[PDB]
Amino acid sequence: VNNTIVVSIGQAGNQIAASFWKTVCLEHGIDPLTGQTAPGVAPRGNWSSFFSKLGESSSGSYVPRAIMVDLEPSVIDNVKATSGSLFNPANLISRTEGAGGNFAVGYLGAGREVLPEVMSRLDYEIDKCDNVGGIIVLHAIGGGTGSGFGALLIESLKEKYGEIPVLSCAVLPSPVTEPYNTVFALNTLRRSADACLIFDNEALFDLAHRKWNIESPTVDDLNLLITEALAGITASMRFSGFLTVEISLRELLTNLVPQPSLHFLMCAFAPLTPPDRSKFEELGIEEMIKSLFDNGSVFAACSPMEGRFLSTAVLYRGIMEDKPLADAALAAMREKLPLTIPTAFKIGYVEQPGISHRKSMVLLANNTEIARVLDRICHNFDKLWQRKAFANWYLNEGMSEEQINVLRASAQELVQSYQVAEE
Amino acid sequence: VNNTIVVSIGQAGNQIAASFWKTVCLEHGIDPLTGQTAPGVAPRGNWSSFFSKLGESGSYVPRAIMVDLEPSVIDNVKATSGSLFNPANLISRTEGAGGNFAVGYLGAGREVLPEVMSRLDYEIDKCDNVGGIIVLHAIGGGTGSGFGALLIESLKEKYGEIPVLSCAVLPSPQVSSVVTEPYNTVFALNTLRRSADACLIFDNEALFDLAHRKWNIESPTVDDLNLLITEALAGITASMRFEISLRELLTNLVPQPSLHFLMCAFAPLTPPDELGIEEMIKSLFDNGSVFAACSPMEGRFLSTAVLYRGIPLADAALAAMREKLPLTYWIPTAFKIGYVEQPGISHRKSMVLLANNTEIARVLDRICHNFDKLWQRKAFANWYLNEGMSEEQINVLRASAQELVQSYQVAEE
Amino acid sequence: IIHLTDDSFDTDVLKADGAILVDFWAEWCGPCKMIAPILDEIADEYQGKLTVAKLNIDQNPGTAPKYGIRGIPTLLLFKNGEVAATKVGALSKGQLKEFLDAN
Amino acid sequence: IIHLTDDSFDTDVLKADGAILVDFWAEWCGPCKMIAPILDEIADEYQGKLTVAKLNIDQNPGTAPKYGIRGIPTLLLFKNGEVAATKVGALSKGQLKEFLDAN
Ligand SMILES: Nc1nc2c(ncn2[C@@H]2O[C@H](COP(=O)(O)OP(=O)(O)OP(=O)(O)O)[C@@H](O)[C@H]2O)c(=O)[nH]1
Ligand SMILES: Nc1nc2c(ncn2[C@@H]2O[C@H](COP(=O)(O)OP(=O)(O)OP(=O)(O)O)[C@@H](O)[C@H]2O)c(=O)[nH]1
Repeated sequence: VNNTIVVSIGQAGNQIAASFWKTVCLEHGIDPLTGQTAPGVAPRGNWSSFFSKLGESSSGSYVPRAIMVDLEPSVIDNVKATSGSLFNPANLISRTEGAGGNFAVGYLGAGREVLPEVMSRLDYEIDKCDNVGGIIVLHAIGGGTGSGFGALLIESLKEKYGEIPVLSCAVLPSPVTEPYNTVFALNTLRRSADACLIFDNEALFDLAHRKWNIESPTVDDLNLLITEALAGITASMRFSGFLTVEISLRELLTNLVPQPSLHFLMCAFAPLTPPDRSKFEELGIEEMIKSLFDNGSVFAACSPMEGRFLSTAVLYRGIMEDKPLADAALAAMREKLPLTIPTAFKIGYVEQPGISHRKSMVLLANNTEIARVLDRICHNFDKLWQRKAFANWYLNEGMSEEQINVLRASAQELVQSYQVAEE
Repeated sequence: VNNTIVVSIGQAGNQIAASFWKTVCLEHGIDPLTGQTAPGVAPRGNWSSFFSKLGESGSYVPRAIMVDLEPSVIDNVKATSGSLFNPANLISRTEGAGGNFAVGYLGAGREVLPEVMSRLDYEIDKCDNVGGIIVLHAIGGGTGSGFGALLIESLKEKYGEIPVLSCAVLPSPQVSSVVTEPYNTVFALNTLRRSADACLIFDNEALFDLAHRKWNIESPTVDDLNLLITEALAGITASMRFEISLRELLTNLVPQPSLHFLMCAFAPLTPPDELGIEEMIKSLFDNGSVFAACSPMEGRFLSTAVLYRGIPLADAALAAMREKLPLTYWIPTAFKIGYVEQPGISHRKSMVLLANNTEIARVLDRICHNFDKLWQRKAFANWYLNEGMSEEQINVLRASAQELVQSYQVAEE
Repeated sequence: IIHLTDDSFDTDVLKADGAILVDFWAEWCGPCKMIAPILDEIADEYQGKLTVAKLNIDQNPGTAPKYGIRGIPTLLLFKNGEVAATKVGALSKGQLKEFLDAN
Repeated sequence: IIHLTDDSFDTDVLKADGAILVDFWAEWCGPCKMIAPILDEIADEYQGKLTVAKLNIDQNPGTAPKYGIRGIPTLLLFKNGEVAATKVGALSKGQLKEFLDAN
């Protein structure tokens, strides 16, 4: 049974990480403030995939295979305040300065200083695994820690461990120096991550305002959407059962990534019903599947249907009221999708529902409209770089002017890859 | 404006409360994670009956106390409800009650009693006008039954003038195993009978069936059963949150102190996947709608309360129904109708039936008989005997339940 | 098939090296008899990996109350002197395995 | 979100360039409120391709009778000054799209 380690970097990363781990504890029946279970009981499911056991069953504990890194200490302090004795205190690493929204600080400056400690915690977590099946890196790329040190650590991870799958889950800024940091991070995510799942803050914002009626959505609201999707994607790895289709990170990325140069993914979730009504109001399978494949449901500001699908996985979990109907529906979708490069259409099923929906679905797709999201970013970068807006910020920090041109070109090489895949 | 405190006890009790409080927050427009309402504007209705306020333009705090002898449910509520609850009112110990009434009543539950009573003292004092305490608990285990019985008794000894409503979840018959549950249930029933002012039953067997047959879930989760309870509870309390006190409500439902057990029903019972009023009323009164495994129409009604919620002709069909009910003849009867503008977040319009009905006896006699199956061979006797209870004491309590059944049997002429 | 008393529990279960599954049971328990033939199969297929023990609660009333047993049959998994997991009630030979596989 | 009167219908709907969807509705209509949040999503996803308008039949009783409206909600698709298609009653956000896709 495969083990996964989740590394979270920076504000967004760690706040999402905290929400993810709380949800996963609740799914497995593990006390989210203490890592304990009721007297005599073991957690549900394949808990050892994401947790390790400490000591005897009496005073012992179930410990997230988690490492949290930041430069600014506020967010990790908050985790300590809200999460009791859940985490290994040695795995929550912070310093003192923030990176001040500067990618170069995280990659070359203060970031290089934190790396030996972070890498040493990775060593320890890795070795205490029966069989390590992947590492998930949770981060935003608009700031300077998640982007810079996220870039630094993925690179580092791949050099030292090589064969271990590394998936980035990366939050993108919504239309400051954010376009610069995004582009710089993208290079590493293109060259070194085995795959990168984007979470477009612009889309998340809209969904929270639109589908949920939140006039002024907060990051907590946006994190709910991400957490559901993360819980749902990881459910294949965290449960077993008579009907449960077990799927490793390895198997998943293999099916989602047809070439190393096309490894950027997007995702959609259903139901996007407001938490306000969550268990009282349910969608039937029809409306649910319909919604899953709707342009208004993707965690990306773009329209997958106007582009082409390179690959697709539908990850279902929970109650299955009518399997002939769901199969008929998915078969119909499979014949309706705009296609490229030969496609894959994978279907996963997990018996165990999440904690908020009786049944839910995550759609992961490798689709060419990701080019639109990426294009939006590059247009903003170019708008600032054409006039060298905050350029000295990065120049005085170790990057050279010509080398950032290389990274703007590197990202362009990735945007052209997906445009070529479409036509 | 009368105040109500909710004291939830044990696994079931606290899981239900957690969902009760989230819902009630939403109904009042209070954020269930912070206790705050949209800036400037106030919460809807008679909020102070269930919440109390902290600052100014400030936070609303539930009149809630949660108790368990095991930490994990109360820790789940803490993880998932932000700064809503008063930290001093969430009380837990470590080892559980091992499904044993006696630990809850004589052992470890006796040790948490003072802290709990202290928090009650504080919530009772800060009330301008205390209208009632509600106790949510399952009575199949050791904590909700043993500690639940201990707390009820303590509360009536010290406060006495305060009405106590027990909302008791009864255990469904186990076929995979032989369990201590019948003993615990009968032991708790004695207290519910002698000390509580009323007891509203929720039969796990009926709730499962309702989830399976009416909600269409192939195999219902505990979470499905709790949602059934939550919406009934949201409905019962609606009359107090938008006004009538718990005391006025129990006065009309209870004609003699020896006949204070209640059943409830809900409409619409449509799957989570809009009905005419006449058919809603018709459904509300059907045998297959009650949250107990019995048929109310085949017994007699001592008293009835219908509490309609949501969006004339409504008065005509309720009148028609009144005249079709088999009535207890010498005991005084009542048929109370209530209307509340604000709807449940679940349904644009809905109804709860609360009823004092003699068919409760078939539910109770099912419990008594499962007990006798165990007690005939002193099945788990030493579990209880080696924890402070005597053999004679078990018999006394068994006889007390038989007397409860007999009461309702007599009420049915 | 390992039978236990209250006197032998300490050595047989708690001082034991390796994992051990204890079946608290009785003759007058329908569901307990149901799994008696099931428990024999596991005693074969988990050789070295597990030892399977039985304690009859009538003739040994002292042990179950110490572990917070709510009824019978109750399967308890011990590793050192510690309860790893708990299964209450009669079950399939397949659900029993998935329970043993994960812990 | 475009609100209409009887006076503004001519210019806003009939003299309009490009396709337009009109929602004849009322406050006392259950099903009309049901699709109010749905219509907002289409106002986003069909930018340039469609404009979405609303006419409250109580405060503007003059227009619906001209188009043979049988009840509410009624969605009318206009292109020039002409009714392209008609949807009566509240519907899924998905059936609405398939309706918009084909016309
Ligand atoms: N979805 C979501 N986005 C967030 C969250 N927190 C911050 N963001 C977004 O993330 C981007 C900023 O990245 P941060 O993670 O906050 O910066 P950092 O690397 O952690 O910290 P510094 O380098 O010190 O600035 C912006 O686009 C924010 O809108 C969050 O909790 N959820
Ligand atoms: N309706 C409902 N029933 C429950 C729930 N949880 C447990 N039960 C039932 O309630 C009975 C057990 O009581 P609990 O409240 O769980 O346990 P407790 O007595 O309070 O605490 P302990 O004695 O330590 O075990 C069993 O018959 C279960 O079927 C719940 O969340 N909802």
